[PDB]
Amino acid sequence: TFLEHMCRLDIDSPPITARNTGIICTIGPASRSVETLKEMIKSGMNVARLNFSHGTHEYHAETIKNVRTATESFASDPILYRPVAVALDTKGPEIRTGLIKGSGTAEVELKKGATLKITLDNAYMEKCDENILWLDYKNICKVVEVGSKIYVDDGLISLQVKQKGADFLVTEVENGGSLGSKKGVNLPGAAVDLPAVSEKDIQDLKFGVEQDVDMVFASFIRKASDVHEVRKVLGEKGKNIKIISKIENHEGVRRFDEILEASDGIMVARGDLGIEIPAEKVFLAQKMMIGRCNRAGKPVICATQMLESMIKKPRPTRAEGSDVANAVLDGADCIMLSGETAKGDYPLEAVRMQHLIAREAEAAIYHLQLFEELRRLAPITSDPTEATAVGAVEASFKCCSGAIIVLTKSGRSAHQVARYRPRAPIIAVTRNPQTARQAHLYRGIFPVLCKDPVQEAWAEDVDLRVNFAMNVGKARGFFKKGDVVIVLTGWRPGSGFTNTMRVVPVP
Amino acid sequence: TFLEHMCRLDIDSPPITARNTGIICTIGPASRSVETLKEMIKSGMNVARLNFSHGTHEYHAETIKNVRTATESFASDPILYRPVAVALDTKGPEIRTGLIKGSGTAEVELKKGATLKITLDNAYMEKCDENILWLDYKNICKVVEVGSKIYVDDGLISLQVKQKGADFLVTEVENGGSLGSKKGVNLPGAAVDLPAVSEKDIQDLKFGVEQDVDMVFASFIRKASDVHEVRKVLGEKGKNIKIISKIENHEGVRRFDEILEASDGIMVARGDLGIEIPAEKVFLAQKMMIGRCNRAGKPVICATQMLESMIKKPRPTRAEGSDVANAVLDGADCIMLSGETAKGDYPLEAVRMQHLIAREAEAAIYHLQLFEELRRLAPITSDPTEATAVGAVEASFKCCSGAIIVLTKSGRSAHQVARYRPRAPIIAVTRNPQTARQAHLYRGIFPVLCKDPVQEAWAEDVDLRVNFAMNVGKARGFFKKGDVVIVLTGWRPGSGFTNTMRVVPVP
Amino acid sequence: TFLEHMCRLDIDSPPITARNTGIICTIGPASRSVETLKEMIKSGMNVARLNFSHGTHEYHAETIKNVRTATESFASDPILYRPVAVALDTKGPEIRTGLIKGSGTAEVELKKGATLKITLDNAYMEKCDENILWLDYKNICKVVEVGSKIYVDDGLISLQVKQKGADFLVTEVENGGSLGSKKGVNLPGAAVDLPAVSEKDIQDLKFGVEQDVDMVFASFIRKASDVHEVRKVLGEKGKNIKIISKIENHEGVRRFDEILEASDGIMVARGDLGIEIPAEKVFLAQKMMIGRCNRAGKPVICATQMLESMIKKPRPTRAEGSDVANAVLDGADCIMLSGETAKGDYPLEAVRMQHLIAREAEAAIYHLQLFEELRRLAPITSDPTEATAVGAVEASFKCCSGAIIVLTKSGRSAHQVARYRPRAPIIAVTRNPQTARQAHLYRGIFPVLCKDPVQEAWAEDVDLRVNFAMNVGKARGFFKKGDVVIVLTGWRPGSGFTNTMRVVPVP
Amino acid sequence: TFLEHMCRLDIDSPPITARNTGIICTIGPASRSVETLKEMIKSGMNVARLNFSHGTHEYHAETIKNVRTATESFASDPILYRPVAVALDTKGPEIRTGLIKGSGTAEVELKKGATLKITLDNAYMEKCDENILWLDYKNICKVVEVGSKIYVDDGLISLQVKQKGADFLVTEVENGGSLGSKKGVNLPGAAVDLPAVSEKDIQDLKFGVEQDVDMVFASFIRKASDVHEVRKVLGEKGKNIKIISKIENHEGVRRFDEILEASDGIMVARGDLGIEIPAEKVFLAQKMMIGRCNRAGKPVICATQMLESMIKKPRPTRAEGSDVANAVLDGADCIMLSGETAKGDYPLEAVRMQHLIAREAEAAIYHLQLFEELRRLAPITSDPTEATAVGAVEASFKCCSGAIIVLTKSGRSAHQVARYRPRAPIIAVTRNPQTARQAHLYRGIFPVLCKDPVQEAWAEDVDLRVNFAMNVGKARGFFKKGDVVIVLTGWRPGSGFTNTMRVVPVP
Repeated sequence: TFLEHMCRLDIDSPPITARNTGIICTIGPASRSVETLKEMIKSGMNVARLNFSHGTHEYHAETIKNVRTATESFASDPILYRPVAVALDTKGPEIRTGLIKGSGTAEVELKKGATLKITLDNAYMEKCDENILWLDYKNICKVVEVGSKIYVDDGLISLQVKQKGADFLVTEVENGGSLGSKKGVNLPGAAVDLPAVSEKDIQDLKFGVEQDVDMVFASFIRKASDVHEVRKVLGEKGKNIKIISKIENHEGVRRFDEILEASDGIMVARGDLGIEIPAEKVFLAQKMMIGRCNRAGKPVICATQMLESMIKKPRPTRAEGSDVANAVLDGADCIMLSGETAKGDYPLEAVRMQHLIAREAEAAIYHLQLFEELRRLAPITSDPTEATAVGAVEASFKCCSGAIIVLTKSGRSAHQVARYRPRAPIIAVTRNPQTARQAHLYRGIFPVLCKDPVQEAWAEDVDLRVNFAMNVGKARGFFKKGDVVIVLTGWRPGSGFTNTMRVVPVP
Repeated sequence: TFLEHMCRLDIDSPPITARNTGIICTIGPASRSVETLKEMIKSGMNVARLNFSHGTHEYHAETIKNVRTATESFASDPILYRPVAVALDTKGPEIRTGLIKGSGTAEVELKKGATLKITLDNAYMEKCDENILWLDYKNICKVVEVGSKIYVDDGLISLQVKQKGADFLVTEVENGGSLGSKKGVNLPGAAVDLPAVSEKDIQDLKFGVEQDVDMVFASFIRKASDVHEVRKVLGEKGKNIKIISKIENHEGVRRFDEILEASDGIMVARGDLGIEIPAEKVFLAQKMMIGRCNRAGKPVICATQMLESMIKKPRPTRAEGSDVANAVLDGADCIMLSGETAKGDYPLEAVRMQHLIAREAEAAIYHLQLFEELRRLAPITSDPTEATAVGAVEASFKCCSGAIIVLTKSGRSAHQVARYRPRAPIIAVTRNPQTARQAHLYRGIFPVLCKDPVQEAWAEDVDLRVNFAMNVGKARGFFKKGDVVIVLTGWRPGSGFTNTMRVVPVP
Repeated sequence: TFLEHMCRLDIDSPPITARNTGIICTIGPASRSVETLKEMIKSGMNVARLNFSHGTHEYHAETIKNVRTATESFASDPILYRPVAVALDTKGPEIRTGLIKGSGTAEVELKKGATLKITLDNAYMEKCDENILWLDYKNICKVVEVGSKIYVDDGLISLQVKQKGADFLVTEVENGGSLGSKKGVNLPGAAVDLPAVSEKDIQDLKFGVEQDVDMVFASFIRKASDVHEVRKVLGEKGKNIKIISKIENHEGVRRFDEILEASDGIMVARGDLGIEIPAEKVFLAQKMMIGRCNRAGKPVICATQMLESMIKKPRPTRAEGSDVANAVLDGADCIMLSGETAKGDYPLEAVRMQHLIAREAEAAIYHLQLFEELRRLAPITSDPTEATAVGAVEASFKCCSGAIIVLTKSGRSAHQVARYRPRAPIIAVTRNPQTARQAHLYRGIFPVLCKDPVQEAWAEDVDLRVNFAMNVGKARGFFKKGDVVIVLTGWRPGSGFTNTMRVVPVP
Repeated sequence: TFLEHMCRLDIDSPPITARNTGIICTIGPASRSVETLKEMIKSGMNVARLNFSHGTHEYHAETIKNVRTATESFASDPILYRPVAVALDTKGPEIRTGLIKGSGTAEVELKKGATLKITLDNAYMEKCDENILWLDYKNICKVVEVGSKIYVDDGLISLQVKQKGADFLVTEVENGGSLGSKKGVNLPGAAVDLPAVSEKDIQDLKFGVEQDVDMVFASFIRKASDVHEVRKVLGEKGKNIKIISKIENHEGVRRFDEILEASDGIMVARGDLGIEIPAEKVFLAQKMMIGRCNRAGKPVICATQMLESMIKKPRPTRAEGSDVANAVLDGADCIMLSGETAKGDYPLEAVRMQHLIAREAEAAIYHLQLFEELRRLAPITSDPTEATAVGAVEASFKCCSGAIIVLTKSGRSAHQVARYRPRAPIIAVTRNPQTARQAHLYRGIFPVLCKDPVQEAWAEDVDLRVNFAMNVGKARGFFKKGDVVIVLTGWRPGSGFTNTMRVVPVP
């Protein structure tokens, strides 16, 4: 009984299992130094997120350089080295207002009920007033109708369409407040037809490919074709880069299935969604998307103001503490920190609290129960790897194994085991550096980069990689000698196929 | 399947059922006027909470007066009138520091690692320094041990016990920051032996009895005897006043069962708990207590910074939106707003968002599933009312009734039906004004105060009260003519017993 | 866990609940005397079955007379009197062979592989040989095809269609054995188009109406229209007579749903079905039909050689003991004894063993579990009686009531409660003698015929009938003073509606 | 839903899976010829049971010789050859009466209520009368008490203890009937202390060892020590012989757990149990023991008059058809035929019907559901083989494999997979002839004896045995090329350990 499960939760019983959820940290002026980055990695950071909404390429190249400098600082000890991925989060397509009467700093607020006209006439670009407002979205009138709502400046200001002019709109200020220059606009429920990527996104994406980033968090994704566009721009040289689509508006939620199908992962951007749809429905959207991603076996990331308050506070608010725990309880693969680590004054404490909350939340989940539903909703397959994966997870529960060791080149086999959410951690051993880093996208996977040189005979090379995982598992305290672990590898060498599962006692 | 349930959640499908969770609003200078109170009642406020940590009796008497003035403003229409309860939240027992070197405003912050001594020698009362700190808890040394942790000023500052002097303690400043005068102290994990109520609490409680308040939110409850003390002080004249115990520390959580047994309800004070125990474990404590209260059939309240941000913002943060939704999804009977309605600048919007989030969260709960566990965990009874209650809930699901109408004097019968969490709303018809107000403590109960005069014959009086509920249900849109509703009353008059259930079509 | 349930079964723990399954006994020369009938009633017989395949009307009228003489022998004590129904089981439509070479006693067996022709030429009526066989089914050739199978003499002999002549058929004797005169023929899988009733059935049915029988077990039912025909023949004066359709062949099973819809009940005739379809599939057909009848809430009867062996043996075989127990475990409403009570030498022991097996089997069923599925498969209703019925059953489980007392005129309300299979017995109090007798068709219903005179005021008459049930429940040991019982009656008198449930302690 | 499962059963949909339940046939004068034995093997017989209650050693040696002659008749085709086991069923310990007045044929029946004395005085051995009855159980008086019941001649006659003399007993004939000479006696509920084996059993068991039988069905087992005794007698040379304990009386059921623990398997002897305990409780005992055996993973056999009627009838009764189906539905590993194949006139038809009923019953079982309970009740293990076994079963369901191929020497690994009841058949490949034969005791195991010569390299020998199973699976129609199968073998050669599972497509 679930209710009976809740009743049995105990705060006095320390979490036993390791923290399965990945932690993604936005890097900025307050966590940019190799020094701080080293600590953040020790504190649990698995992915470094660079927010391209701001900063120059040279600025970001140096951030990435420092991240790799700090990461390789631990390579002298292969057994403890933790791969650290680099994520590029695009500024993305957006609608900005013009400049209010000359200068930008100048603000012209207006009272509710008042009238306000939205003009596409470029003549009013740098001359916006409490009576006339210029926007850079040229199809604004075609995707909106009389009665539509329009938010200005991150939803701070609200408006409602009364009459649809030709190249303009007349609206009543439902809300109010200080209106500034070049502010972001949102069209709740409207099918915005802006290109999938902006011209700035294009160059940033190209930069990402040359910087060899592991994933891209693509903004404002609202249809499959938007994902394809992002994919096309990354091109042949960026084909292995994971594309995580950020669901930020109503159309994105409505066409979520086709978007998920086309993506490698998903990110619930509660911040923008909170503007785009009724704030009271965001928790529903988040839970729906996490659930579908878990069902599909694709990574899902939760972020957008998790532990915000921790900018100048030692500990998080109660709402934030609850939010991170429930996100992981919902089934999120990774939790992301923004601002709290990019700016703030407590970047380290923020990462540590994130880690603590996650492991507590994970200890409070009924793993066997979560797995039964996954296998239940999962269909009959003819793919031997899928069958091997489910059998390994089951065998793992039966002997309460210290881990499921998975040898993988591309990471696929490890991902297949991860979708079934075993309780035991998944130690994915690979010689591919990129696979090691990208693995953090999947909950429960603990990637380890095997340094040792390949062995002539495939059989010996397999034992070498398996024993490496064994030492890692021992070192990290996942298990010890005498315990039992599950191992997934292949039957023969040059044929490729993870269809072999072995139950082996730890040396 | 739960995962399958998550996958099916839809933000485009409006919530059908009414908002079952009660809304409690802290009243202060920003929501104290009869004018604003009238609006707050229309916006969903079921309970008015007065925070006695501040304000004079005369100040509170006027607040209560205005609340009743606004509430009775709607009595001209019995069909729509909504009872509104008054809750008294005690300042409670606490540990305060002395005055730092003379004046209070004077602050003397200290760096981490630095040494700090805690003295009970009253000679240092108004002379606290970064080297000496006076506290008013005289048994401080007896309930603490070397290694213990001590928080100062709402946990902003941290310390750790090194050596236990006689009437003092030497500690290292684990944290740091500006230290002020007369600040609240917390002893995480320590069995504080302060009296159940302070001398200020005593007079406030007495005041509550003379003001005829409906419930008391008793602070710092950590054992059954503390509840009894509160009960003793309210005395004979305050015997019908509901005592809701606020769990605010580790001992409170450890002895939760005996506290729940002795209380009428429970309040999870996440704010104080966040200080008293590891912040990462608060979500666990909240979920455990809500679950046990649901199992016991006793009211459970969640509060302590729900929609805080809404002090000068139109909409809540994403973490807060998630927090309120998950609290109701956890099974909380009421959600409380503090600051957001007491101070803030958007008291009305805050109440409305609270209501919106709650009904969305309720529409997203599998009612039949929630009920099956309750009846399952519920034991075999010999009490006819309990059996009548379960049968009414079941019959309610079978015909998808528009409501379960319960005639009750003390409210008990309505509470018994509420514990089984039917989907249909419970219309509790009573002639007892206090019962009507106190009913809001229980999720799903919609109290209606019957004005009509008692009828000579009990049979006619029953039909009169049942028909009143029918008109209320129609008026509020719970159901309409031709629908079916469940009615719970008694077999005979002067014998008292709600053991009769009828399934009746709506007139 | 079901497997865990099996593991916990204990033969050393006496059955607590009463025997819910009805017992139907075929009456014949060995159980026809008022003397033996009195004992059989004391031993558990609820229904007396007269097999009209044999015997004259005068012979049956006397049997019925004796049954009523024995039944009324117990009317001097209303509290213990047990209604006893009379069932008329029709000979039904059938295909008979002619007379083999002159006389009937003459048998002409044939060896397998041998050739045999089936002729419709009446010229061979009384001249059947191992080479020519006459049958009275004139459409035999139209409903059969080359390759079809034909059984002769209760399936003892088998044949297979080779060539379809004009008014005859040539077939190979797949089996073999002694062939007699005027033997019953079966056409497995063939859509036999014989009239729904034979001319003998017609007169027998008419006789049943004038004898005021309670139910009719209609033979060879294979389509809805067959049921209607039976209904039409019983006419206006036999409209209250329950029609139980006997599923005896493949078409009957294929069109079971439409037959169930049209019938009042169902009887699985394993004997004939064993011939009509592959013997190895009969257990499947029985379980399917019992399940669908339980789902539909319609009576289902299992018979056809239950405790056969008990013709000259003190105790039943092991296969028979298993068969009766599993039939009740499957959900059968009644179990029928044929031959064992009609002929045999141990009619009394047979009835007693039947009763013993049934109560043991019932004690071994998880009642709450059986009920949950019923309510689950049961749809949302708008019928108040259905809702009242489910709520009464639920309340019954909650207080582990000694019984659910149902006041009913037609018996409908009692039937509605019976479909939900409560653990507590259902005491159906009625003043209608026929309702009392027919109630035995439903498992769990204990009918009691109230003798007392109707009371002027409806309220007093209700209490009179409820108290009668109370005394009956006490007398029969279902419960005692201080226990709790569920009572189902109506709100008002001349309006008719069992929508009122009360939980009352036993006086 | 189970009820919903019953409703969906269809007699028109042919069973897809193969017949998993083993068939055991008693061999006698009517199935003793190599000719008939060849047919019986083709018809499904997996085990030949010799009933040692009758016949000489020379007689049985010839039966066994003929069984092996018929079995080896199919060895010319390794792909289709079916191992056939030989079972020795002991006469067992029993209580016999003396000779009635001189000769044995002489019978002296007595009427009920009459008095009858039981004497241990050997002087009355060959002089038994309706007044005096001699029994060979010398401790009869010590294990019985006043009021005890005593059955004579297979329960045909009943008696009840009135006064306990010194070396005799006085009893009233509760029943009645013809009393013969040297008849079997039963003491229901009495703790009979006869030795575990009789002197005849001892020699028969010795004979079994020299005849190299595969299993022994030990009679009258009622305590663990009885099993040990049987084990001791079989000695070192008979240590691999499987001991199946026959539960035949109340003490046997009461001490079932310790008996199961000590045994290799269990046989529910409904015939004797029907005498020893109330006939109405036998179905309960059978279901309990089958359930516990399934939980323990030990073979359970059901027999004692399954298809008895088929002595001179083409098809079985309806009660018998139901009995065999329900026994398999209960979870029995094997069903046994006695008399129907030993004597009868339709030994072949009996075996075929047995096979048909079993596969129909198996097609009607929810395999996945049956497996979930087994794994649920199954505890956490540290044994890699157990974990490998569960993972193989799970992987089997995931890809709906055509079979689980298990390489085994002793058969243990195959047994471990069998306890989890996969839907796919288990092809146990072994080079040990005895293992192949004994495997039939476990439901779902299809043993195949690999003839091919061992290969130098273990890796090649494994592929050779796996490919043999593949050809067998294809030949028998379990699966075909392109399908997927699960394979269980070991990691390395001379280390022994079935901890390796592979999912492989069929060649």
